[PDB]
Amino acid sequence: MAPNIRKSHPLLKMINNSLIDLPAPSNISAWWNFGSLLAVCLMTQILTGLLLAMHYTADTSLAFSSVAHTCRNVQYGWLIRNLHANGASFFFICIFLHIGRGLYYGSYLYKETWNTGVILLLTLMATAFVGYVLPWGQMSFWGATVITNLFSAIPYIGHTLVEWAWGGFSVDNPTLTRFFALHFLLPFAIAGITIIHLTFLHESGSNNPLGISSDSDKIPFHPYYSFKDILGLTLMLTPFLTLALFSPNLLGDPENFTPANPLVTPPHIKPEWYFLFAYAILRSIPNKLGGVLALAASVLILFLIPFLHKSKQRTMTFRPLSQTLFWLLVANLLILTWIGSQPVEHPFIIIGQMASLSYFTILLILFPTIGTLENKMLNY
Amino acid sequence: EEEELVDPLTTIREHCEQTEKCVKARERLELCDARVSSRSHTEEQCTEELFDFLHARDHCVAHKLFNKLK
Amino acid sequence: IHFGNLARVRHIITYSLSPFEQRAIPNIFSDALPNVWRRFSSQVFKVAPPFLGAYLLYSWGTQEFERLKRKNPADYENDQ
Amino acid sequence: GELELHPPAFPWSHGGPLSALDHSSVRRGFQVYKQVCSACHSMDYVAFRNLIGVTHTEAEAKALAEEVEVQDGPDENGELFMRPGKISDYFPKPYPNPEAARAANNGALPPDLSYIVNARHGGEDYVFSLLTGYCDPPAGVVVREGLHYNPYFPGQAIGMAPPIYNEILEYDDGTPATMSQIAKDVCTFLRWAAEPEHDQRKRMGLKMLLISALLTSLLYYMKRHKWSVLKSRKMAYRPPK
Amino acid sequence: NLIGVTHTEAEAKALAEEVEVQDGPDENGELFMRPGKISDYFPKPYPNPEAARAANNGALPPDLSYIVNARHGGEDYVFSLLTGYCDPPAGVVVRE
Amino acid sequence: ALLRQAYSALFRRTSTFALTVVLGAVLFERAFDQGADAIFEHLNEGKLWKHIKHKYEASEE
Amino acid sequence: AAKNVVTQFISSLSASADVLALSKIEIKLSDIPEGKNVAFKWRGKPLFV
Ligand code: HEC
Ligand code: HEM
Ligand code: HEM
Ligand SMILES: CO/C=C(/C(=O)OC)c1ccccc1COc1nc2ccc(C)cc2nc1C(F)(F)F
Ligand SMILES: CCCCCCCCO[C@@H]1O[C@H](CO)[C@@H](O)[C@H](O)[C@H]1O
Repeated sequence: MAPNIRKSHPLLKMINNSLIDLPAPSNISAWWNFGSLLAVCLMTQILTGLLLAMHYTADTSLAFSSVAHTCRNVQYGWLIRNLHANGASFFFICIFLHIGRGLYYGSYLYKETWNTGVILLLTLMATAFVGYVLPWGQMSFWGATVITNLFSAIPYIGHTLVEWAWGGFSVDNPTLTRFFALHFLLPFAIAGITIIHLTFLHESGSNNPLGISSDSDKIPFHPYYSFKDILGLTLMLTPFLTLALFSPNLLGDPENFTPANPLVTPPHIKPEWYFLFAYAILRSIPNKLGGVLALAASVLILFLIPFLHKSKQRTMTFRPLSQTLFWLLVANLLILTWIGSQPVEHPFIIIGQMASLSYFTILLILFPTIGTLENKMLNY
Repeated sequence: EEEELVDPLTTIREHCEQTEKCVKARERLELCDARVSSRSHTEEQCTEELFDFLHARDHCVAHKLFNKLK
Repeated sequence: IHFGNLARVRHIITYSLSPFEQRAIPNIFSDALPNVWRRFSSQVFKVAPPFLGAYLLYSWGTQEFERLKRKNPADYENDQ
Repeated sequence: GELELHPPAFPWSHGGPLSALDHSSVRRGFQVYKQVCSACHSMDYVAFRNLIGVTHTEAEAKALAEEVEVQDGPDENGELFMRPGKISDYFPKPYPNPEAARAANNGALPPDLSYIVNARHGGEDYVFSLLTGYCDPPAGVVVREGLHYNPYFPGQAIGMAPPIYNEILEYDDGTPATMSQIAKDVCTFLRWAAEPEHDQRKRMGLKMLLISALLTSLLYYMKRHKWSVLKSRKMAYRPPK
Repeated sequence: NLIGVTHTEAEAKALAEEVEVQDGPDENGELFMRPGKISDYFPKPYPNPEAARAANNGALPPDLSYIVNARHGGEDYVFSLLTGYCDPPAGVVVRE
Repeated sequence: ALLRQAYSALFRRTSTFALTVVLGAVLFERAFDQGADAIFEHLNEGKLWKHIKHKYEASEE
Repeated sequence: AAKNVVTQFISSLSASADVLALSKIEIKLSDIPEGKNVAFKWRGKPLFV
């Protein structure tokens, strides 16, 4: 047997070996706080989602009103609804920084942890996609219509997969009910895979800002990082709540306060902020199929980063050239975001094609190149 | 009145049209209107000019109007 | 079990004080802030540049787009 | 033809992050709606009971609801039938369905007003600017018969004839029923109908902030206190050199 | 549903045209009649149960879609009932 | 010396520490709520139903 | 913080405002003659007064 029941117990040993005695680098910065936030966020989305699902009705004649009934009649239903929709945003803000950090500090060298990370991203994106359709407003319907319609651009198997996915000839009730089911389901898969994510991670342990072995200076996750993570939570949570409670409709499209109508196409069909950059890249390539492929790759490109690392150093902490290139990339993304919210007209169309072009260029050409160049400047 | 009911909006609307911003905008409209009204063939319209005026007048009205409403 | 198999280390001494003997946030002005500035300074020129270059692009394109809405009086001169 | 005029920013009494809705203005707005808009505009999501404790008395609200006839049924013979209203009933619909609505408005469809301020960019500023912004079309612009010129409405030709003019009604609280006053009130009322939680939401936001400040502070100390052991730590390399 | 089971496609379309179905609304927002299509369901005898009872002495003839599975006995029960009407034994009085 | 007293009576034994947190919460709630509503309402004098309520509460018809 | 948030969510599960609206019924006794009985719908089922 073992003296303390935290080491021997098949369950308390688990809570312990991953949240209490777990060896963590003594110097990980606040950019290492997002993993826990992502987790907490996930548990939060699930809780508020269940609460909402208990008053929802997956039917085209009742969806829009069931949500209105929830906000108007359910005790604190409005608050739960606010937290859920805005929670999805927080979720993405957190996930984008999580990724950024990983790109900057070369965490992707932990390939399995990284590849499962990508799968989590995709699952989260599909989840928000189906979830967005549920209130059944105008943007819910046209977003669903426009996007799922891209698959018919695939060869042969296309025109089919679409009418199979819709369960009919157009986005209609059968599509709605199957979307509720998927939205209710995917989050659990996310939780599932998140477990796998943390398992692979624990093999190696966390990376750290200098990118050098932290074996000479490890510290117990608790109280160091439990306190640091809890603080990081409250710090983020304040703006989340502030924006949520004081400017509820800041992020939302007003076109969604109008019940879906198949006979009235909205003037400007655009996604929530977190999908804008991808929308921009989608529209950058005029040709239904090539635009689809460009969108696909805009995210699937993440599976390649691990292979385009040429530097002899792990992070960018000591690589000034890569740093600016990195911030160029970040700024490249605000631009695509902005473009994604603008109509398809000059000068936006060309600015858009450029930003897309630069996006893939920076990741596939410049980064690997500058890394090589940098090794020679260190005489390596 | 001796005792009549007036829309504080129309009052404030008048007082605002006296802004240098409005006067200047108002003038360019009257000019467009004039040349457009006096032509049998012309796609020109004074929307843009109307808008700049309305934009300046109404901007001014906003800062004053509610002060005189319950 | 990851504590004990980590690394081969020799001849390093470290000294630390209980948290109840020291100040939680010490030397705010003599040390804290000076470094905050140090850090800010060293990064500004790597970060700021591209963000600024984006603000411009944004600002231009936003205006250039509005300009194309205004009319060109040189299309209604031959209208008498 | 891609020109649009944007409404200004009026200083509503409920614009501050901590500023509630002026319930006297909301009460009046209701009258405007009840006595003017409701003749063409439905407000399917609000019920008479919703007025209770907000703008009206329970007695008042029950009366307002009895002023309306509601179709109930079936009965014993499977027949529909009329009955006086109850506070549990929702505001009455002007027409049976959109088709009938358009028929009575020249093919135009007056939208439900329940979520109007959140369904239009501009909110109450847009609705206010539109109600009080009717005027004559500039040179070169012709509005098709049946439509009216309004610069604030996209396309500028709106199917709604100016709904309000001075003294078109009288407030029983004795407020000068000038046109702008009326629009101001109905807009305040429209904000409430789109989001009844408005006030509670802000009262909470306030508490959320204080607790948020207090907690973030305390946790910052705690974090620093624990980390102090490492922050001040010193070390040396002492080889047997 | 009759097509390919008990009837022809032609036969089925006919059967459906022998019925008037209420569609609508139209331009003026009016309901209106129209001949039946094979996509229509078997017509209801009454608008609602209340009307049904009224026409059967307060009795309500149930929908027959799931009748055989909704009664212990199934087709044996329905058959035995249809062909089992008779006079009450001594001591038993059936209300009018 | 409250810090000293507080430490010996409240923060010493984990048992009294938790008991302190509870009564602390109980008292803090009651107080934080009143003060919060008081601030909120004061900031909105005459706009709430609470305020204009007298005009129709047994003072009409 | 916890106590309130938990309270708020737990409340979400109890009767909504619309359901509560049909909770009680107030009948006018000054409209019911002797002997004659009257039935009012109360909570879906009949109510005899
Ligand atoms: C029926 C004769 C009406 C009365 C009385 C009022 N409104 Fe109306 N409204 C009406 C129509 C037919 C339309 C259609 C406009 C179109 O061409 O689509 C409307 C529309 C509105 C709108 C804005 C519609 C939009 O922005 O797309 C609003 C906000 C609106 N009406 C408000 C409103 C108010 C507040 C009124 C009472 C003061 C009111 N309307 C009366 C017809 C009629
Ligand atoms: C459901 C979403 C996700 C959750 C719950 C999650 C959770 C975690 C957690 C808790 C950590 C450890 C602490 C930290 O460093 O932040 C972690 C680390 C990591 N995650 Fe994620 N993650 C998510 C998505 C992703 C994504 C999208 C990527 C990248 C495509 C990713 C890449 C990584 C990597 C590489 C690490 C290593 C960090 C390091 O030590 O350098 N994760 N993640
Ligand atoms: C990874 C977690 C999840 C994400 C990213 C997420 C995201 C979303 C999004 C973006 C919407 C639309 C919000 C809006 O109205 O604008 C939504 C709505 C909804 N979600 Fe989720 N959700 C998640 C988990 C869940 C879960 C677990 C459930 C069910 C148990 C759930 C139930 C619902 C319901 C009922 C709606 C419709 C009502 C509404 O629109 O608010 N969600 N979700
Ligand atoms: C049902 O549609 C939901 C949309 C949404 O924003 O969800 C939050 C939405 C609304 C309007 C227009 C487009 C969308 C969805 O857009 C996307 N949705 C995506 C969903 C999953 C993945 C992997 C990529 C996606 N890319 C996009 C892209 F923006 F690029 F078009
Ligand atoms: C960071 C966590 C902040 C939590 C703040 C909890 C404050 C919410 O408190 C809420 O205030 C409302 C208005 O008075 C009341 O009606 C609710 O019943 C009450 O729970």
